[PDB]
Amino acid sequence: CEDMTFSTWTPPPGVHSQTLSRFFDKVQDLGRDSKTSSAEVTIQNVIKLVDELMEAPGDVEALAPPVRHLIATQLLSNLEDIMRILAKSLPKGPFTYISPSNTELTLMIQERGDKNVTMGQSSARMKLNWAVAAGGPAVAGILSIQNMTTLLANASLNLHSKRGVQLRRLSAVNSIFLSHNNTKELNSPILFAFSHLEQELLCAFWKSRGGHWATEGCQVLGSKNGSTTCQCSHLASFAILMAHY
Amino acid sequence: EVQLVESGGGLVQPGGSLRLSCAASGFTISSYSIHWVRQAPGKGLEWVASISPYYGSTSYADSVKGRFTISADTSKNTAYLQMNSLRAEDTAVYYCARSWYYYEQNPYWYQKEEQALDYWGQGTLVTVFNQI
Amino acid sequence: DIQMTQSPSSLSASVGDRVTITCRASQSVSSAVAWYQQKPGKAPKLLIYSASSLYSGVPSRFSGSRSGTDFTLTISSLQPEDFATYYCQQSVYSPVTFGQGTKVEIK
Repeated sequence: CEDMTFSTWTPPPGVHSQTLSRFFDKVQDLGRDSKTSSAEVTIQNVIKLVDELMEAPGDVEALAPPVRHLIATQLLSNLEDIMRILAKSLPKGPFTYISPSNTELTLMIQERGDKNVTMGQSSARMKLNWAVAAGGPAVAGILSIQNMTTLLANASLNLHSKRGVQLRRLSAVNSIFLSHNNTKELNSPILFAFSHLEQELLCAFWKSRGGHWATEGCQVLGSKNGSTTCQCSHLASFAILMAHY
Repeated sequence: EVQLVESGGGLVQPGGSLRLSCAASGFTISSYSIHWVRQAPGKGLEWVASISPYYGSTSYADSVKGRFTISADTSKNTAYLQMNSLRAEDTAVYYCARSWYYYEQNPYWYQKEEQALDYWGQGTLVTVFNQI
Repeated sequence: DIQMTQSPSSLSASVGDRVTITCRASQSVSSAVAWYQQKPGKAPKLLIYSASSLYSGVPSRFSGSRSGTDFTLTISSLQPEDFATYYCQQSVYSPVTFGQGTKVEIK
C-alpha cells in the first residue's frame, strides 16, 4: 500500500543466475505498471510471470539444491504477501482466476464474522470457520501451482515425530493464507480437499538447506478417487507426497 | 450411455387422469433416486415427487401429495408418475432426473444424505385444457 | 420449507466479464446447494454440487462458495455459450427447493 509492495522480490545475496535476475526485473516493471492498470490485472500478471519462470527456467536448474529450495521458500512467501496486499483492495466477495498454466487462485474478501465458509477450486478446497481469518474485511486465499519440479527437486522430507525416503509429490503446491500473520496456531482446525493425487500418503508443507517437506501435525483423514482430505491446524504451502521408504 | 426418456404426457381435461413414464437406460435405477421436476411455461423449476426404489421412500410435494402417485418397476427399469385429479395449475413440462448421492466420492468431506440431479431427462409436456 | 432467494434474477454481461450470482437461503443448509444451467427449450444440466465441487465435464471457469447461508456461483471469464438461466437447489430438507432463477444476457 506504501508503494513498496514489490521491493521484497530481490535475489538473495550469493546467487548469480541470468533467469532469476530477468524475472525480478520483470516483476519490478510489473510494480511500475501496477499503479495504472488494475489490482485485478497486476495479480494476473504476477501469476503469469511466476508461470513463465517455472515453465522455462534457465540456469536456475543449474543452481545448487539448497539455493533452489531457498528460492522456492522466498517465492512462496512473496506470493502470499503480494496476494494479501492486492486482495486488500478488491471488491467484497469471491475472486477466482485460472492461469493458462492451470495456476488456480481463489480469494474470499468479506466482513468479519463467525460463519462457516466453504471455498476453493478444482485443485484445492477449504472448509474453515470465518472466526480464524479475521484475526477491515478478512481475506482467505488458495494459490495452487501445479508444476513446481525444478525448484522443489531433491528436497528432503522430515517428519519430526518418527531411513531412506523416495519423495514424489502427488498434488499441486497449494499455498493457503489469511489476513492475520500468525498462521501456525489457528483456533479451529481447517479441512482441506486437494486433488490430482493417486508406501504412504502424507499431507506435508514446505517448511523453511533452506527448505524441506515437513508434516508437523496435519492429520490425513483419508484418500479416495484421486483426492486426499487433510485436517490441518496451520497454514502453509501444502502438497500431498508419497513416502516410499 | 445414460439416457432418460419420458412419455405419456399430452392433453387432458381438468379432473382427469394421466400417467407419465420415464424409461431409464445405461444404468440400474436400483441405486439412485428418480426425482420428478416440473417447469410451468415461462416459470422456474419446481419439485413434484421423488422415489428410491430400493427403499421405497415415497416423497411428494405439498400441492401434489393428495393425488400424484410415483412408482418404479425394477423389472422394466422405468419410473412412473400416476397424476390424477389434474387442475389447470398442473400444465408444465415434467422432467425426470437421477438423484446422485455423492457421499461415497469423499466420505470425509461430504455428508451422508447429500444428493444432486446429475442426469436429467428431456421433459414431457402436460396440457390441462378446459376447452379446445 | 427453505426459501431459496436469488439475485439479481437478471444479469447483462459481456464476454470475459466475471459474473457472480448469489443464492442466499433461509434457515441453514450447511453446504448441500447445487447449481444448474438451463438454456431455453432444453433440460437443465448440473454444474456445481456441494456448493464448491465441479461436476464432471463442466468448464473450470465455474466456481462456487458458501459464506454461512449465502451461496455464490462465479464465472471467471464469460463465454458466448454461458448465457442461460441458473438455478440453485437444496435437498437437505424436504421439500427440495429451487432458486427463482438468474438469467444472463449478452450486453
